[PDB]
Formats: sequence, structure tokens, C-alpha cells
Amino acid sequence: AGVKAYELRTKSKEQLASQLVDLKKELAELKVQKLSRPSLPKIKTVRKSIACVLTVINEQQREAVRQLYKGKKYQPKDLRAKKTRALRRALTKFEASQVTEKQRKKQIAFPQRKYAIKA
Amino acid sequence: NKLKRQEIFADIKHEKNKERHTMRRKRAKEERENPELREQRLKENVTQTIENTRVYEDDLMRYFNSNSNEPPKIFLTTNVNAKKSAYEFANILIEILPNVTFVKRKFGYKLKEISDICIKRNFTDIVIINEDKKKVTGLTFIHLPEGPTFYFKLSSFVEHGRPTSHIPELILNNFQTRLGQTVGRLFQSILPQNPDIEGRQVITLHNQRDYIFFRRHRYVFKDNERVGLQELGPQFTLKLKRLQRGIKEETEWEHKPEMDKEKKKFY
Amino acid sequence: AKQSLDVSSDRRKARKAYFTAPSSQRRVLLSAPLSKELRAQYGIKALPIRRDDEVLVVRGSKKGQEGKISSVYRLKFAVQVDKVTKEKVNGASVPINLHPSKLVITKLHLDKDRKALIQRKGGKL
Amino acid sequence: VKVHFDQAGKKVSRRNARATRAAKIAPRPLDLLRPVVRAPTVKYNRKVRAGRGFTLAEVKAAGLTAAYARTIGIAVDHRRQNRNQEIFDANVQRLKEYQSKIIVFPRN
Amino acid sequence: SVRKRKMNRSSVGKATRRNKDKQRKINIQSNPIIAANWDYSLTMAQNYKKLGLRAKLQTPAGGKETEVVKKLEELASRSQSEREEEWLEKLYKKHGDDYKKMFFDKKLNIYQQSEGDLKRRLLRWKKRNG
RNA sequence: AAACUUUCAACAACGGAUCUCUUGGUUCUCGCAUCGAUGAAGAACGCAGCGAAAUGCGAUACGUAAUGUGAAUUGCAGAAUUCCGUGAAUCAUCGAAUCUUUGAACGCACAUUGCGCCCCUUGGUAUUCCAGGGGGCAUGCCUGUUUGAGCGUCAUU
RNA sequence: CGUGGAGGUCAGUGACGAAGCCUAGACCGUAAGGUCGGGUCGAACGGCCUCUAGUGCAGAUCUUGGUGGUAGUAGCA
RNA sequence: AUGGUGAA
RNA sequence: AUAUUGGCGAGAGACCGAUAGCGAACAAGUACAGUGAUGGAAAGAUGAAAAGAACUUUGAAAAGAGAGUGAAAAAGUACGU
RNA sequence: GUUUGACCUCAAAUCAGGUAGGAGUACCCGCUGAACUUAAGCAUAUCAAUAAGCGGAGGAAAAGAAACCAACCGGGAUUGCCUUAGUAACGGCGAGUGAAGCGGCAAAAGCUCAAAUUUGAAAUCUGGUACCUUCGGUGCCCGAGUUGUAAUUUGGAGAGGGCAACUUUGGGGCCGUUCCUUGUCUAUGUUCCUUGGAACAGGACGUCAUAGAGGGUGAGAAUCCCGUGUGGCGAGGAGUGCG
Repeated sequence: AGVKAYELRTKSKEQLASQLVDLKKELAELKVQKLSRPSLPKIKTVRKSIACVLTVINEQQREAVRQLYKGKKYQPKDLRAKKTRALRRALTKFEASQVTEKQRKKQIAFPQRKYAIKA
Repeated sequence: NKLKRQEIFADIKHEKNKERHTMRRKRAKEERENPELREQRLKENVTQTIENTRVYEDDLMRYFNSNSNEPPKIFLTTNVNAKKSAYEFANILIEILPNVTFVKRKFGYKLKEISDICIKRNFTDIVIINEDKKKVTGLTFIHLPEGPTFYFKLSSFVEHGRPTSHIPELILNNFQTRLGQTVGRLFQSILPQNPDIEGRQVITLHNQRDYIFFRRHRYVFKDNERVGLQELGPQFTLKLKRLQRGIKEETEWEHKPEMDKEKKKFY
Repeated sequence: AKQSLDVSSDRRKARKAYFTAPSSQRRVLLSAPLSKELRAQYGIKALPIRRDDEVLVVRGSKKGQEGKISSVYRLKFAVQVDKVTKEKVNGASVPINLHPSKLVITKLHLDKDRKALIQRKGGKL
Repeated sequence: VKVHFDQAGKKVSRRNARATRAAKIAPRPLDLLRPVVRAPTVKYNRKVRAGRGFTLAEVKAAGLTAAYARTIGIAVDHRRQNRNQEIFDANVQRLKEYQSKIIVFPRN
Repeated sequence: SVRKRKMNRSSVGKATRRNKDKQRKINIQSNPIIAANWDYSLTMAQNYKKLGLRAKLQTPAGGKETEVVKKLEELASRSQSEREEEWLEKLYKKHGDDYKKMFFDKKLNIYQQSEGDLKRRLLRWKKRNG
């Protein structure tokens, strides 16, 4: 009983919009019929079915936005990695590993050698 | 959460009694008009007691047990080094049993050596009372030839009747079980087969469980379908054990606490 | 003896871990041994228990009685074997809460992942 | 009122720290080759102790260069001076012996 | 505590980390010859004495060659640019081996390098070529 | 003598001591660094077939998707599941989602669930207007960008 | 002499009833207390050689909890 | 005394 | 290398064992009191399994009486001793 | 040219990209700062370079490569511990206050600017934009920047050249190891008897042990279940440590 996620992934924009209208109306029907019944099971399955359809729909918008912002500098804030605040500040891998030109020459000329001490 | 639990179930118990009996007051009112409706309740709804839910020859009569042919002589002895209460108990058996001789038992004469004497002196039964401490505890009836032998346990003795010299009438209750009617057989044999009707003395042997109660009473007949009876003689409770089959060599039943686990059966 | 520093021999930590275990961990904690016939066939000592498999009760008042598991009550750490039932005073039937360590499996319920579980543990179906 | 309950704990801490430094700096001897130095003040001048770093002079007399000395694990100090002759001799002998012992691996 | 009380109470769970065994048994990482010859049952200092190599170069506070030969085994085992080579061809064919004329030359030797610079580069050129 | 008062004993009451337990506390040690304008900590309003706190969650509301496990959940009622599989579960994991009203609180405001503005807009011919859907409009400061202003300075056959 | 816990020991005791609780019950110790019988109970506990301490109560207009006499009294406007 | 809350 | 009564996650104790131990082992910073800043408790244990006493009967209800489950109700949601 | 054009300055915008506030606060860094109390009343000594308040940080912070300590056959960044030591020293010499160098150890690591010209070529960087193998690279355009951005130098010196028939040499993937997270497999009685409701107890008879830690199971279970012990098979990540 209820919808399946993988089945809804193949569907179009209009088909999922149509499915959403069907499920929203069907749920509104059962809330009217709720007073007639002491027990009603389908009200739970439909609520979760609306939730599942909405998740697939919202996924399709977000993947479409990511496709139109394909590898360009400064894409929107709602698509960037959350991580934390401090890690969104603080120098990147490249920026931290960025060394002055003199130290790069001193690294080449005299690197930290590997040795053992006995025989 | 005791403080939550305490209020919730006290109220639920309070709620249930109201509902239980309001149902019953309506039951009472419908029963006033129609007597027939009450009748059907009693059929379906059963009290379901333990008794209701219990989990389910002529040559013998003479050969193992004493019949109405002789006076049976009963060799009443006591366990070695017994005190006042045992002889006090022997004085209660001196009245009730037919032809008792009390034998002061003086150390030795193991058991078979006793049997040799009571063959020569020609007794029928041996009865021995024992004491662990100051209270009486066990009673052992043996039949002298062949040896069907019954052991018993006493847990009750309390002492306003004061009886006559007239010989009491027997009565037994609930011996459906074959092991029950072999004990019923013992008390049919060991007690007198005289009943003199006048003197009005009755000895019972009621057995509704595995516990047997014996009492004495005085019965007065009024012609209005009823009889009165006063308490007389010793209060008593017995428990069957062993059925040693030989003089003391063999067993047939021997109580274990492996029973009581069933809550039923009743032998 | 404890050698690892990761594992704890504390009573307080261990009892809490058991009583506040999730349903998935309680599946493994409710394991039953197999009978000597199945141990000879499958080459495995013990498995977690499920519904549609048969069982024989070894220890308790219901000693030697057998049947088929109705429902694994994981919350109460219990199984409820059908036809191993205590009759109430009102004529109704209430199942006895048995524990799967006391049980012994006689006839398994082989599914696909169950077959894979046997094959993982060194089995030969 | 502080109590050092962690005397046993921090020794195990320090030992495991040396164990990690051994694991990461695999063939090398954890610490740098320190000099031999005469202690200051009339009270302690008889004592000869481990100094901080060598000198450019002691390093130059040994047969290696200052920048290269640090890469082979010789602690080099630049503010220390070579006033004493016996200390200078002892340190030069210490380095030359050390240079005979070392086996500096190729960069290929 | 205030915050810890919630974390024990919640159905979120705790970020359980078992990382106490790894703090002792540390794997060696920087040398393969050592990676084969290192008894983890032994300590640091005991492993060094077993190998031969010194664990400490100072006199230690307190109290107390199968592998080293294999290290000596691994101890047993630049061109010039196209323009530079072609430029040196121009100099050699013009003068020969007159380095004084070669450095006083203006047209071919533009960057006014010394005799020692030009001859060194010609020696390297004469190795790869004639 | 009974009753009455007192003393003792027995059996009931009252009370929760003692004993035993313990998903709690306290202290010591070890390891790690991890909140917030991408809107936190906190407050409020709600959400389950049937719920007080707690716990979870936000009109996708004691959850949705994903991954693993492999067949429950269970206080009660009631649905389910093809159970040789895209799959039961108040399961575990958790990276994708939604994320009400607020709160550093951020359109203007005071304590107004008021007072608005612009962009995008599906519908009611919508050329008038009417309604719906959705995202923005706080302050300071930096790097820019841009339309300017300035007898502020100079050039000008 | 006694109490909570620790090391050691008694291959100690213990669902055939540990600990506790009573008892017009018995014995020992000058005593602190120890031991035993009977009754009630339901799961751990004790002697011995040592260790350790939040260790022994009649009082503090003691703290907490419980229960009396006052009293079916003053009282309910 | 420090810091805060209230106030005919 | 050093500090650390917070946080995150462990491992422990010759520690305390429900008037102790954190104020809080439980609908605890809750109930509640204070205009407010703030102050702030009490309260753990049925059994192995609810098998939580069906059913008859006494009463409008409140509780009883028969009867039963359980090893024990001499364990009853007023629940171990 | 009574136009126009350079700059400098002040503006602007619901433009583009950012960022700061608040919570927590044991530790740390600053700022501010009482009183009860001690010597006899209290101005210092004394509570106290405290508590409260204020501001600011981090996994530590702070400190730190000498304008240092010393008086020696000199030491040699800083931090901490032991000791120096209750010493020197100060204190109506009294309540008392209270170091430091040396020595032993823990841990060890050093360097970057400003300074005289790249002047035979601003060699530098931001941003926008187009692609690419995207914690970034490249082309192109724009701006900053000569009121100085790069390379070279920091006293240990250093630079300019010349001589050595001097010596050395980058960077990117791939599969492993390693580190983090996570999954999975790995021994042996439910053998008899007694007692009890129940066996996990007593007794008899055996096995396993690199597993007789612990917890569960109807009472004290190595051998019933989960684990524990020794190993093995993986999955997903990190990564410059090296193979």
C-alpha cells in the first residue's frame, strides 16, 4: 500500500504534478469521511504518499538548478555545502599549502633528509 | 512511576465498580418482569470451582482387612522414649478403637520380633504413634498378617462433648479414587462394626481433598426435614503416605512434593 | 579475560546497553540454537529466530512441547510459540513468553537472505 | 590545590608520543645530535653537559655546511661562541664520529 | 550537567567512538625495510636495538647486522635546451676554440658571459655531439 | 463482678525503618575539537488511529528520500506482506529534502498576528483591474562596479 | 566488643531457605556484645589473620518522616 | 561589598 | 612539552546506595510559590509470566462475601522484606 | 578652448562577491575592581596584581628565536615539571610576603619584513568572462598598482662579478600501504540424578580455552544466547607520509 520512490523517478514534471493533485484531493476526501469512521487506515498512507511525491518533485527542481549552474564560480547559497561556519571561513587546502617563493627554493635545495644511525 | 500508576488504577477500579453494578441494577430490573431471563444466565455462567475442575476384590476384603467375624484386637504402641502428649493421645484412641491394648515399648524387638509376639498373642492390627517434639505428628496403621500398612500425618488437634459408653456409627465421604477406597477400607476395618443406633454417636471421615478429617457428633432429629449436631471428641486432620504393602517392605504411593504441583488429582 | 581496551567489563554500562538496545541489535540477542539433526545437516550452531519456523522447547514448565513461532516480541525479549498457550479463567487463550535461548529450532524457514546468512556463517544447505 | 594524579597517565601519554614520533620518523633517532658544553658559574664548571646547538665554526671545521647540517639532524646554534679550545675539540670529534655513523638515503 | 542530560535522554544517539586500541599499536609508515622488520610486541627502543640503529643520540636518563646491511644495499644504487645547443653550434663553427674572441664577439655572444661560462657549456655540448 | 484506667500477651491496623537490589550520581584518568546571518542557543504554536511529561518533528510535521539489516510493530484498536525480496520495522545509518511563528532577528514599525515596496508570475477579455503561487528589500565594513557631483587641481591656438 | 567496604583464608554457610525482622524461648561473655531454638521471610551472607573509614547516639527550642495525649474539646456567622 | 529586580 | 569543574566520546573506582549520592535513579530545574529578579521539593522495588481476581452474590455509589490464578496473594496495581 | 579632456575627492545603488554581531565560557588573553576578615583603632602592609562586572579568542590560548642571563676551563628561543627555597630580598623585621640565574628533565624548529634600482622592458595581484582534469588551471578582457606590486637580502651577514676543465635538480595521474568511518565471519554439555514453580544449585560424568572480562536467560551458566580472545574477509572516505 502506498507509492514507491523509484517508480516516481522515471515520471515527468506534469505527471508528478498530476499525481500530487490526485493525492491532495483524495486526502481531503478522507478527512470529510473521518467523522463517519471510528478507524481509518488509508489516511496515514496518503499523507506519506504526498510527502514522497513532494520529495521527488523538489529533487527535480534542485538537480535542474545544479545543471544550469554547471561548474561556474559563485553558485547560490542554498546549494553550497553546509559543513559548519568555521569551516566555511578558514583557508582552503590550496590557500594553506600556498608557500612563499623563497621557502620553495629552500625546500628544493635542502629537503628534510631520511637517515639512520649505526652502520 | 508509582505516583502516576497509583491514581490511574485507583480511578479505573472506581470506574469499573460503577459500570459493573449499573449493568447489574439493569439486570435486576429486567429480572423482576421476566424470571426466565435469569435462568439462562445460570446455565452459561458457571462458578468453576476446583471440585468442578478436578483433573479426573471380595477375597481381598477378608484377606487384607478385618471383617464382621471376630472382635479385632488392636496393638496400640508408641515410639520409643515418648512423653505425656503421646499417652494423652493414646487415651483418645483407647476410647474410639474397639479392643485396644496399650503396650509400653521398651527398646529393641526391632519390628519382626514384635510380629512374632502378636502372632502368638494373636492380634489383628498394630498402631504406632510418634513424636518429634512435644506435639504428636505421625500415625501408622499396619495389618498384622500379610501387612497392608498406612502412614499418616496430623496437623490439627484442638480441645465440650463428653460421650457415653455407646459405640459410634461410621460415615465416610468422597472416596471415588481406588486408592481412596483402600483407605476408606482401612477405617471400615479398624473402627467398630457394632453401631448401636441408640446412644446417637457418629464418627465421620470426610475427604474432600487429599486431607481427611475425622470428627464425632450428636444427632437430634426433628420431623421438619432437619437434624442438629454438637461437636464432640478430638479434632483431627490426616495425610496418607506410603502403603508399604509388605509389613514394611515395598511401597504403593509414598507422597512426594513433586505432588501439590498439579493443584488437582487427589488420591 | 579482557585484553582489548575498547570493550568494557562494567556491569552498569552493560545492563544499560542491553535494556536500551534497538530492535536490530535485539534480533541478534534473540538467537536460538539448532537441534543436533540440523547442526549435522547445515554445519552451524545457532541462528537468530523468526516467524514461520518450527521450534522445540527444552527448558521450563512447558518442557518437551513443540510448535511454530507466532511472533517475535523483541520489546519483551520474547517469542510466542503457537500451541504453547496458557488458558485464562474466562476461557480465553494467552501465549507464554518464552526466551529463545531456552528454545531449540527443529525446522528452519529458509528465505533468500536466510540462505545467504547460513552460507556466510560456514554453512552447507 | 592541584594534585598530580596523572603521573602514571602522563608517562604513558609521553611514551605513546615518542612511539608515534618513532612511527613517523622511522629510521631516525627521535632527537637531534646535540653538542657537549661546559656549564656556567664557579659551582658547576667541573660539570660538562649537553648544549643546545653546535656553531657555524664547529660545523665548518667538521666538514659540512650549516644549512645541510640541520637536514641531517644536527642542532645548530648561532649565538653560542667558541671561546674554549677543549670544548671545540670535543664537539668536532663528536660530529666526525657522527658523520661516520650516518647513512643518508638517496632522494630517487 | 545540563547538556549531557539531554544527550542521554534523546533518541538521536551519541557519536560513539572506539579509538583506544589504536593509541598504543601504531603502525610504522615511512620505511618499507623497517615495515617488514619491526616486532610490534616489542617497544620502540627494543625494536631499534633488535635492528642495530640508534634510538637516541644523547645519554639517556634512567637505566636499561641482518637489517642494516639491507639499508646499505639501497645506498649502492641533466641536458641543455634546444636554443642553447643551436646557439653553441653558431659559436663553435664561427671561432672554433678561441674563447677570448668568443666573449669579445657581439653578434653571437649577446649576453656578455665570461670565458669560463662559454667553455663549460661547450664541454657539455662536445659530450652530446662532436 | 462487669465497665472503666493501666500492664503484658495474641491477632489485626497504622507507619515505611531494616535487609537486599539499582538503565542514577560523584570522583579519577584517557582521547578528540565539532555552535551562529546557509540563520544557532532559547521561546511559542502545532503534528501520531487512540497520549501527560519526556523524546522526535515542522502543513512533506513522533516524519520524507537515501544506504544497510532482513520480517516486524505490540498499552490497546486497526491495517499489512507476495515473506526466495526493491522489503515489514517507534530498526540502524544518515550525506538529499522540507524546515510554522519567533528569537543576534534582518522591509517599516510598536506591545499593530497592522504597514508596505519590487521582481517573477498561473488564472479571473485581461488594455482596465481581481485573486493565487514564489523569491527578495536590516545595519556597519572590505574588494569592486556604476551613474554622477565637486571654481578640488591641472591641461587647452 | 560492634558497623560499611578492601586483601587473604576457611576447596565456610546458603531455595532441603542467605540477609533482615520479631519472640511470655535457651546458652555464653563482668560488660561492649556473641551464639542457638521457634515464628515470619525470599537471595545473598559470615567466622578467622590483616587493611581501610563518611564507623557506635537520648538529648543540640537538632534535621527529616511518622504517630499520640489535648478532643470528638474550641469551633462551623 | 559586588551585581541585579521592584517601587506613592 | 603546558592549562581544562565547559563540549564531544570513552575507560575506570579500597566512592554513595534512595533522609546517601547532583536539586533531580521516577510526568525534575518538573509540580508549585513569588509583581519580578528568583526560590524550588516530594516521589525507586507485584510476579518468572498479569496468570491484574472470570463468574455467582451483598450495595444508587463507596466497598465487601463466595470462587479462582500463582511457588507464595501470609506478592495485590493502598502491591518485596 | 566662454568647449573639451585628464586626474584627485565626495557620492550612489533592492548591483556582484563577501564579512562582523548572538550562544557557550572550565581553561586562556586583555580591561575594570570591592568588603567581611589580619597586626590594637585602620592610611599602607592585609583580604587582593581576589569575587562580581566588561571585552576578546582557541583546541588549547598566551609566550617565543635575545637590545637575554652571566662573571665561569661561559651558557644560548619559549613553555612546563623537579630543585634552587621558604634562600636572597622586603615587611611600625611583626600578621609575614616571596622570587631569579645556574643544575636535572619534558619537548625541541626555526624564520618572514622594513632596509641601497627589475630599470635591457611591473617580472605582481584582484575581478569579470570563455573553457578545462574545479579546495583549482589556462586564454582573453578589466581594474589595482610606480605615493612600489614581484624576484633577489635579514647580520648566522649579504650582494656584484671572476675562477672551479666543481655539485645538485621539477610536476601529474594509477594501484597499494597508512589514517578515519562502517559492515561481516571465527571454540566447547542444554549429558544423567537429586531438590525447586523454574536450574543457572548440589552430586555424578565430560569437553574448550590466545575465549573462566562482562551482560542476558523463570535462582551462583567458560561450556544456553550475545559477547570476550586470536585471527580473517570487506565497503565507503582521507591523504602526501612512501612503495
